[PDB]
Amino acid sequence: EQIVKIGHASDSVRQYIDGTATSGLLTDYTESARANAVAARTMRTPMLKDT
Amino acid sequence: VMHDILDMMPDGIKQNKARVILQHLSEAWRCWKANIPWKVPGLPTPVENMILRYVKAKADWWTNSAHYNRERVRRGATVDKTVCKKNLGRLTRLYLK
Amino acid sequence: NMQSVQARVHRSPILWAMYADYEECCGTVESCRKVYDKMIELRVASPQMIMNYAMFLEENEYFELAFQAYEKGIALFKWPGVFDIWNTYLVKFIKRYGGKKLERARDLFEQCLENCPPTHAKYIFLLYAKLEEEHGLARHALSIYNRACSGVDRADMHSMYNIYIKKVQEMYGIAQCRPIFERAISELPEDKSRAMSLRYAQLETTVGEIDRARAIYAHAAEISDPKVHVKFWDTWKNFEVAHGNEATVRDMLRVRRSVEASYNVN
Amino acid sequence: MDLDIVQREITEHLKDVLHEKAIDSVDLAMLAPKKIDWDLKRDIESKLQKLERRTQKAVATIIRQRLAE
Amino acid sequence: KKERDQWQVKELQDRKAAEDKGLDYERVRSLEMSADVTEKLEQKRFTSY
Amino acid sequence: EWLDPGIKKTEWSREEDEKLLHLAKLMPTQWRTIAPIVGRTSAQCLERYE
Amino acid sequence: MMKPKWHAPWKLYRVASGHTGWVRAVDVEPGNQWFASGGADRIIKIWD
Amino acid sequence: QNDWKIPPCISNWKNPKGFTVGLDKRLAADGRGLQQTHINENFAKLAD
Amino acid sequence: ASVDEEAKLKRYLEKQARKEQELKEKRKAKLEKLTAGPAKHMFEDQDYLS
Amino acid sequence: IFKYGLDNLPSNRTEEIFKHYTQHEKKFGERVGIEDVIISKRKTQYEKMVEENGYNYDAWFDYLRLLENEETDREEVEDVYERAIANIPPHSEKRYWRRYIYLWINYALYEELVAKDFDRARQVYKACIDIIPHKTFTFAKVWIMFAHFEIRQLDLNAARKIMGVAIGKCPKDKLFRAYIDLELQL
Amino acid sequence: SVRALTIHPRLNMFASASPDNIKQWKLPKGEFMQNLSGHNAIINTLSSNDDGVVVSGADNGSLCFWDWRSGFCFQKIQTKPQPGSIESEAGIYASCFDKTGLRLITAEADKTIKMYKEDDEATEESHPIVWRP
RNA sequence: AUCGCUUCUUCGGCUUAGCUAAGAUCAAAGUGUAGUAUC
Ligand SMILES: O=P(O)(O)O[C@H]1[C@H](OP(=O)(O)O)[C@@H](OP(=O)(O)O)[C@H](OP(=O)(O)O)[C@@H](OP(=O)(O)O)[C@H]1OP(=O)(O)O
Repeated sequence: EQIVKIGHASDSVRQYIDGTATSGLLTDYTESARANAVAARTMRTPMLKDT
Repeated sequence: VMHDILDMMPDGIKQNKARVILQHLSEAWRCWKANIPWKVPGLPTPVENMILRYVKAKADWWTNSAHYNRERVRRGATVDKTVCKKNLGRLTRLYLK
Repeated sequence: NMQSVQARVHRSPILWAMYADYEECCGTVESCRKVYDKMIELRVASPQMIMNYAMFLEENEYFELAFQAYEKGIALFKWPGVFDIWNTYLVKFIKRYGGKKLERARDLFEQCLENCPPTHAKYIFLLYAKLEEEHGLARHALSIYNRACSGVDRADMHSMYNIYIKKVQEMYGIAQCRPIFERAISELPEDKSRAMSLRYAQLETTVGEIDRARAIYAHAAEISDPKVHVKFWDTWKNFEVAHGNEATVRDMLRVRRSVEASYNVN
Repeated sequence: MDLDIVQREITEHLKDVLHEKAIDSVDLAMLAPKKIDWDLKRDIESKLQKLERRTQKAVATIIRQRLAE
Repeated sequence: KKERDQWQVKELQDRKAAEDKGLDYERVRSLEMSADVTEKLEQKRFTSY
Repeated sequence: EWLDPGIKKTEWSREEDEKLLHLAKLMPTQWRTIAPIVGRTSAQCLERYE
Repeated sequence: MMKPKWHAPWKLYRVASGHTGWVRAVDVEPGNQWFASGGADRIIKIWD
Repeated sequence: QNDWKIPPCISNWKNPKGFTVGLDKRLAADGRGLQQTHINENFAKLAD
Repeated sequence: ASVDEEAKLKRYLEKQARKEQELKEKRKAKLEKLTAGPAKHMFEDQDYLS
Repeated sequence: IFKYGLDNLPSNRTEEIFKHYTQHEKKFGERVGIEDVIISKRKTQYEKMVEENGYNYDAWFDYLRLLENEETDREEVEDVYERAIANIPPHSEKRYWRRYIYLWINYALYEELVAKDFDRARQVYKACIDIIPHKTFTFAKVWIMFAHFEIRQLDLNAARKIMGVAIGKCPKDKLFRAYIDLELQL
Repeated sequence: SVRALTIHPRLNMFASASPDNIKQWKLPKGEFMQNLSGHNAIINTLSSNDDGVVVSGADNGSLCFWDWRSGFCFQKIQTKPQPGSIESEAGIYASCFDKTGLRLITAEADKTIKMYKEDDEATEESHPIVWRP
């Protein structure tokens, strides 16, 4: 619930501002979120502290 | 036990199967002496309750006679010797139990 | 005396059909209704004659009388024979009346599905869901799918589950879709329950619930064998080399040799 | 006779809902594409816009009365 | 026997014609049979001592 | 020892190996008692432990 | 049926333990002073 | 009638007909599986 | 038993496999046999022919 | 016979009567008899759901839809809204209130648009805001709708007090935006 | 099986008990009078009282008290057996009343004798029975 | 649109004749008679 709130707020702001002649000063907030999400997806179970 | 089974059942039933309940009784007794836990899984458990009463009732009579014969044997000066081997068998089982 | 030839004769389905056709031609509506209504009373009418009767009243535009002509037909026959009457009744109602009369329309489907045998139940559950989706409220439409996979029975329950999976996902997202995957795996037959296990593992691994994904695969592995289901073991192996480690890769190989031993009694 | 006709209404369900090919991504919309109240909100929207049009007519008098004094 | 066979051939080619169309034919047969034969089927369709 | 059904002749998992080493530290040499808990029996415990 | 006569509830107040087997007799003396009981422990016990 | 569906007796001991009734059923009476074993954690305190 | 049940299941499935072309043909064979109806009789009353 | 039965039987046994009675009317009822029996069947069928679980908000919404389409007498619809509303969620976390809150908004819409008793729609909102656990969460919809309602009564002083205590109890972005958009329109 | 008999101590009348029913009979003919029913256990005791009470004890340990004149049942006591015996052993098989008829003695499969006594403290107004023919 | 004999498969029903100290106990080898296969 917290995640989808923050995401929808940020994406809506992106669609309002972007497409203007002085864009490119803005770090691509929706697409960079996509890029971050696909990078984080590779993950593994850690072993054990005792064994 | 036979009278109790026939009364336990109500009417119109397989009652020749009542003879099979006496087999379960004898097994419940043998398991008691072995100290193996007797538990038939599917049993008509009002039948189980009745068998468990009669097994425990025999176990009481069987231990009480084991005590009584041994007390006689301590006083024993008599030709006990078959009663001795019986009573040694029971007391061996009661110890291991 | 009731001589059988004339005493039977009024049970005349060829002749009642010919009589009804002439009343459509020359009777005008009110006499034609009496003829069909008598044909119902006799129990001579075929389901084709009920549908012909309704189409007559519909073409006249006595639409409300057409609906009761179907209704009376539904009282006449029993399944399978009613099925074409229900198909025509429920679609015909749904078109004109189906928006405003929706409160009445839900009573038709309930009245159908209470009697419906599982194999015919598939299509009628889906038109009920269409009505309740577009006009009705959303939770009621989803509840019909929960009812559909119970009613349809085992050869095609899989189709009802995959609709339910898609439609919950389409509105409430994958996080609310989790319980009905677990119901499916526990309920639809083993060929599809394995397939649903792969489906469910794909969700948990894209969300990153990799510890849940293992228990999905491991719970599916016990009703799979490595001698013919190699595609299941390959996809688990490709998962465990990606998202796993030595301590759980060996756990995979333990259940593999355990499960094959179950089948490989030779 | 169109014995199949029930199938013609449910064709959208039979075609695009009766199966799903794959899923292999997620995004902020897919996590929650509609709010859990979306259909209660839908049933209010016809009535809610009458209130809106009364509000726009009401606020026009509030301005007009302020400038009348 | 001939009359029995005329009913057997009549229904079987009706299956064939529906099958030549490619259809549900047990449903099609269900149309005509259901009025009378459902009355006939109602006739067609421990505790020991 | 060998031929009874339920004698569990399969590989030693993680928790069975955990329990066996935990119990070897707890008991010392009690192996007939250790055998019921791990139910892998007496010989299977001892050869695994060694 | 007709009109139950009212009778007071019955309440318990003894457990006399001392047979070493089932009890299966009681009789009360004419004198009402003592009752006898007989048991599957093959012993008759007379109680006051 | 089902409530009195008495299972047939399968002895570990007697067998006067000499029947073979052997592997699965004879163990199914055995009941060994039901009593699990667990031990007081005092033993860990004693050892260490 | 595992060899026999594997074979028997296979032969059950193989008979069930394509249980329609045979049935539709055997239905077709029966249908056309009945509809062909009268075969020629070719009677033998040779003393009438005499 | 069916109609006689419905009276003396009314709650429990009518469940059988209504299924036959509605089939009966499905022919002969067609204009007036069908819609009467199906709605009255539906009415008692929703009351069964409410006796099972008064927490079934979807049953109350579907029930209130039936009665409004009936154009049921106002006092009966008020009694049904006020029965529905008394089922305050036991969890006191906003995820559970999201369906329950429209059970109040629909009541205020009914009182404003259908009953046209604006002095009673004030009381619906005051009763609503006296029930929300504001120090834990708020529905900005309530404070917004209550504010705009007083603007339709031309009472800016009331509307500002509503939005003012909204920000004072729970300063929330949806409130600020609505209050600012209001003062911009003014 | 008719495991128990009792002759009512001041009427020409006797009762007999089986798992089926407890039946009442008029002597000497032996003609039948209405049954005391619903105590569907293996019964084997009856005691009957000078005041008109009959009591039936059952092999399952349950114990019913009845009014002879009407066959109304107005006590069900379930015996609880003394330590180390609970489930099977609860059963009853003896009963007698003392000669006054104010104490009941029962003998028990739990190897105990138990004795019962009548409550007095506020009974008749709290308990009542109506008419219900 | 009513009609009959037979074969087959297929479902439910369809019996361990006590007890005790498990009643007690653990040699195998070589000589004589009966059964099966070949000339
Ligand atoms: O808190 P905010 O950032 O101002 O978000 C609000 C608020 O959302 P919260 O649940 O986070 O408070 C509203 O929710 P409610 O408080 O009214 O429950 C919500 O309204 P809905 O729940 O009806 O969606 C509205 O969204 P909308 O304006 O589309 O109704 C949304 O505003 P944002 O669009 O600015 O996030």
